[PDB]
Amino acid sequence: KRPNIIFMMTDDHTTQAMSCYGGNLIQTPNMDRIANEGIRFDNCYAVNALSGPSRACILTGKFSHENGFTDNASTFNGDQQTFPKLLQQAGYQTAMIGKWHLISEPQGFDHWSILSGQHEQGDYYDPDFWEDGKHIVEKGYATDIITDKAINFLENRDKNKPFCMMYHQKAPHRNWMPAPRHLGIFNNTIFPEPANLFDDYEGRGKAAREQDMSIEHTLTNDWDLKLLTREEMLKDTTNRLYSVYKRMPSEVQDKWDSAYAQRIAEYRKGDLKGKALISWKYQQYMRDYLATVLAVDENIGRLLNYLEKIGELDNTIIVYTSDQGFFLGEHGWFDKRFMYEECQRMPLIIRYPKAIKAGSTSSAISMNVDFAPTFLDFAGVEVPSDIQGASLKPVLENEGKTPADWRKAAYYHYYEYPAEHSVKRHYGIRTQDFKLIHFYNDIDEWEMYDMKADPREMNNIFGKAEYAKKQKELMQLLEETQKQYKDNDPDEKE
Ligand SMILES: O=S(=O)(O)N[C@@H]1[C@@H](O)[C@H](O)[C@@H](COS(=O)(=O)O)O[C@@H]1O
Ligand SMILES: [Ca+2]
Repeated sequence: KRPNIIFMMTDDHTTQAMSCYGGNLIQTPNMDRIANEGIRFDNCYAVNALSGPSRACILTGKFSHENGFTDNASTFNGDQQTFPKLLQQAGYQTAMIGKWHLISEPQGFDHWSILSGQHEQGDYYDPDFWEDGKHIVEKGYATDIITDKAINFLENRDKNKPFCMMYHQKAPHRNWMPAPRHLGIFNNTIFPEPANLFDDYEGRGKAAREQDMSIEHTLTNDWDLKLLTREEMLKDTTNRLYSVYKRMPSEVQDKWDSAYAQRIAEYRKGDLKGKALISWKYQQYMRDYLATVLAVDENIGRLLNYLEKIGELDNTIIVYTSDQGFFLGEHGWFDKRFMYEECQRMPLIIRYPKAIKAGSTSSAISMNVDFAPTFLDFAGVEVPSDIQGASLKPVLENEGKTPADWRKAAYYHYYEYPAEHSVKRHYGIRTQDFKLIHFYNDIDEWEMYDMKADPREMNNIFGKAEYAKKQKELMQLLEETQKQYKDNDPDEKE
């Protein structure tokens, strides 16, 4: 009678690249099936928009200052409480397959197979895995391999125990190497630009101006844009693009070279400069990012079809999300980290027909700390008091409606600075209609956005007289929220 769980999570996917979220860029039919047969959350947020921290928050139901894992230079204390351990005590068989990114050996999993290359980022081709204590190499393409490993786990499971499987893809993380069948697929496709692709940061503070995550300056010609021929790579085999290209089979290298020849010729013509060059880089980025997404959605389909074939689709809570969202050129950026909406907001779609009316939507403000208590609640396990999120069951079971007692803000705290991409440390709250942010290291600057009037977050209204009352109310809610979640020294002074 207890439901199975499959928790499907990508790395750096985002709502703009999902058709169920009204995106124009790509159709995602299998993700959309989950939404159309289930519920779509419009206001689910990561509490620290970085991979390792998000994964730690998901396992523990706790904010980063409680779970210990504040940045991608942390090691997860595996002795702490996590939902898979609790499910395993309750009689579930548990599995972890794909991107782990928590460094310590997984605990609470009957079976685990985790990407070990690139310091646990994984490789796209011929990925290394650490699997139940041993190193292996899997031939092929990661997005497909991870799905085959998931199916193999399910085929070989103890069919007298319910299962909980965490299925964690590498795609679509940088540097966006598509599957062989998708190489070159968007070479003749032009994607619409966001209206703020050329953002000059008027109306923002120092943090937006001082980042290093731009289309214009940060994307590299080799690793990101793929602008080397085979001949060029073979002359310098220490090249980082070559380090990942060389993992592809010969026939895939041939297809890659054919797929990128046009792009290389366009770059070598030497006529692209300034805004035109930024626009061209944007197209190349989107073509690679979106081509990489295609295999993710195909593989979700394979899992949905497998579950249906074995008669377990309706008896399984099916979740799809991404560790955080991602900038697809908005504000001129790629990457995450900021509390801005594109990357703070996680996709969250859930199918479970017993509980969830098909085609439901929710605006209930939800966080990645809510996943753990939701799974424990549906598994009939008492939710321990130290979990900081809340079960989503009351939302799920009432067509997505927001309970009267539901929280009024999502809380956010990002720590990783100085570091890659140079995003200042900050914390804040997102209410239904507003956002309040404090950047506190190595600047001291507040920002505030009216999300209904300014959904693209272009106009910092902090300190503007007409918002004085609202600003005070948001300050007060921020302080209450910090106290509630025990973030007692949020500026890290003591
Ligand atoms: O040149 S790369 O090495 O590709 N650079 C990427 C960054 O662009 C990315 O922000 C981090 C963290 O990403 S996370 O999703 O793991 O948090 O991972 C790598 O270091
Ligand atoms: Ca990520």
